[PDB]
Amino acid sequence: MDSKTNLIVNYLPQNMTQDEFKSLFGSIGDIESCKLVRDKITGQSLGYGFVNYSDPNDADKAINTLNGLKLQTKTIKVSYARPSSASIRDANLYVSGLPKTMSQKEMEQLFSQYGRIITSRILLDQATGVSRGVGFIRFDKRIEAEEAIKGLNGQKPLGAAEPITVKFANNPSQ
RNA sequence: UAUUUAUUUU
Repeated sequence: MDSKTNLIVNYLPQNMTQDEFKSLFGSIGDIESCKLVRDKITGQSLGYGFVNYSDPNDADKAINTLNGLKLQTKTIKVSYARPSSASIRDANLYVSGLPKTMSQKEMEQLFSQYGRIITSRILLDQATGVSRGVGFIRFDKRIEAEEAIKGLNGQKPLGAAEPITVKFANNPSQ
C-alpha cells in the first residue's frame, strides 16, 4: 500500500496551467506523474496540485527546493498530502480582533483544543506586506471548525468595535 | 478590507 508519494503543491498561480506546472517541476527528477484538484461540477478551481514520484528520497529532496518558491505573484509549497483524514478539504477560518503581539501558538493551542488544526496563524506585517491584525485557523474537519466557530465567535453590535470575531472566510474585495 | 488568496485531487 502506498500514498506517501502524494506530494501536494499548494498555492498554485491561477494564471498558470497544468502543463506548465508539470513542465516546471520537470527539471527536478523522475516524475512518475502529477495531479491537480480540478472540479467537474462548477469548474471554479482552488489552487493546488500534486507530484507523484517513484521513491520518497527524490520526493523529499525536491521539497527542500520546492518548500518555498516565491514568484512575482505568489509562493509555491509542496507537502505530504495525507491519504485521507475522513472529509478534510478546506477548513480555513477567519479570526479578527487580535492585538499586534498575537502569538500564533496561542491561537494554535486555543483552536487545537477544539480540533487538531492543520495550520493556524495571524496576518500582520509592516515591511514585506501590510498591517492587518487578524488570525486564521486551517482545521482538518470543516464541521469541527464550524462547530468550533459556533462556540468561539462572539458578536459585533453597534455599541462596540470588534468583540472577538472568528468565522469562515467571507470575501476580501470580490 | 481577513492569511502566500483556496494543503487535501478524471
